[PDB]
Amino acid sequence: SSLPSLRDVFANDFRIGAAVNPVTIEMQKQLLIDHVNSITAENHMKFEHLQPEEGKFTFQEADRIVDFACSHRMAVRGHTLVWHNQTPDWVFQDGQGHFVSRDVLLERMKCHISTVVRRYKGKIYCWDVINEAVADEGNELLRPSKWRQIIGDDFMEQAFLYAYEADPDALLFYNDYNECFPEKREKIFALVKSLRDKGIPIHGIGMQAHWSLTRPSLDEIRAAIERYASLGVVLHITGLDVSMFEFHDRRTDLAAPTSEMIERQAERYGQIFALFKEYRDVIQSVTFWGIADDHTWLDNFPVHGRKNWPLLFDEQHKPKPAFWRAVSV
Ligand SMILES: O[C@@H]1[C@@H](O)[C@H](O[C@@H]2CO[C@@H](O[C@@H]3CO[C@@H](O[C@@H]4CO[C@@H](O[C@@H]5CO[C@@H](O[C@@H]6CO[C@H](F)[C@H](O)[C@H]6O)[C@H](O)[C@H]5O)[C@H](O)[C@H]4O)[C@H](O)[C@H]3O)[C@H](O)[C@H]2O)OC[C@H]1O
Repeated sequence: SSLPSLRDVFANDFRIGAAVNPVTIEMQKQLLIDHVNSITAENHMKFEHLQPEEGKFTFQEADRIVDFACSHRMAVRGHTLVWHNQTPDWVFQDGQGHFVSRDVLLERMKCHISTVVRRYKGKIYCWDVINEAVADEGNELLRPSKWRQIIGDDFMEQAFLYAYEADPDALLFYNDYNECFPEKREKIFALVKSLRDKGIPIHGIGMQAHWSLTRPSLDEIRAAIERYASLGVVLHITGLDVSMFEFHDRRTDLAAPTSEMIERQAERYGQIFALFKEYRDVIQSVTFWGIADDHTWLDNFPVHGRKNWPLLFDEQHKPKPAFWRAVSV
C-alpha cells in the first residue's frame, strides 16, 4: 500500500511483465494487479497447448490469460509459435509416422500461425515467432530441430512472414537465452542481421535473461544490448529471473537462501535495472518469468525437485531486498 508499483516506477522506461497461467493468475492476482502492465503465458500459448492434435485448437486457458490482461489494462506478449520444445509429434509426421514434406510442414506452420495470431489480433501486440533457434554450443549457427530438418534453414523466414501476414501490426521477435554470452550473442546478431537484410519482418529481439548471480557480467549485458540495438530492432527482456544457483551448482538440500545469496541478489537486481534504465531508449519491456518466489520454473529446472528464490517478492508475496534496490535506480 505504501509500496511502490513496479509499472509506475518504470512508467517512463519500459513496461513490467510477468509470465502466468490461470492458476498463478489466481494465486498471485493482487501482485499482478499492483505491479505489472504486461502479461505473458508461461506455457498455454505454446504449440502443444494450442493445437495438441491437428485441427484441435484448445484456446481456453490462453483465453483466460488474455481476458485477465485486458480486464486490467495489461499488454500481452504471445509466446511462442515455432520452437524445438513443447511441440507435439503429429506436426512433423504423416499417417505412416514418417517425416512430412517441406511443403506440408510449411502448410501446417502457416495454418497454426494464422489461426493463433488472428484469434488474438488486436489484443496481443507482439509475438515470439521463433524461440531458441540458435545453437547454444558448438560452432554451428543453428540448433538441430525437426522444423529445420524438414523445411531447411529458411523456416525462420517463412515463420515471420506467416506471422506478419496474419497480423501486420504485431511486433515480431526472435527470442533466446544465454543472449549475452559473446559467442552466442554474435550468432544471434548474425542470424537477425541476415533476416533483416533480406527484408524479413523481424522487429525485435527477446533477451530471455535467465541469469545467475554472477553470469553474464554487467559488461556482457551492456555489450549485448548495444550489439542488438545496433541492428535497429526493439529489445524486450522476456523472461527475467536471477537464480540463486550457478549452472554448475546442482545442490538439492538448500531449504532457504543464505543471507549472502539474498544480499548479492539484491545488488545484482539493482545493477541490472540500473543498466536497463540506462538503455531505456531501446528496451521497451521487462518481463519476469513469474512474479513471486512461490511459483518459479527454477524450482524444477535444471534440478528437479529443489527450491529457488529468483524474483522480487518472496513466497508470502512480500518485497525482498532485491525489490528495494530494483525500484530505487
Ligand atoms: O511438463 C513440464 C512443464 O510443465 C515445464 O514446462 C515449462 C518449460 O518452459 C518454461 O518456460 C520456458 C523457460 O525459458 C525458456 O526455455 C529455457 C531457456 O533456458 C534454457 O536453460 C539454459 C540451458 O543452458 C544453460 O547454459 C549452459 C552453459 O554451459 C554450457 F555451455 C551449456 O552448453 C549450456 O547448457 C543456461 O544457463 C540455462 O538457462 C532451457 O534449456 C530452456 O528450456 C523458454 O523461452 C520458456 O518457454 C516454463 O516456465 C516451464 O513451466 O517444464 C517442462 C516439463 O518438465
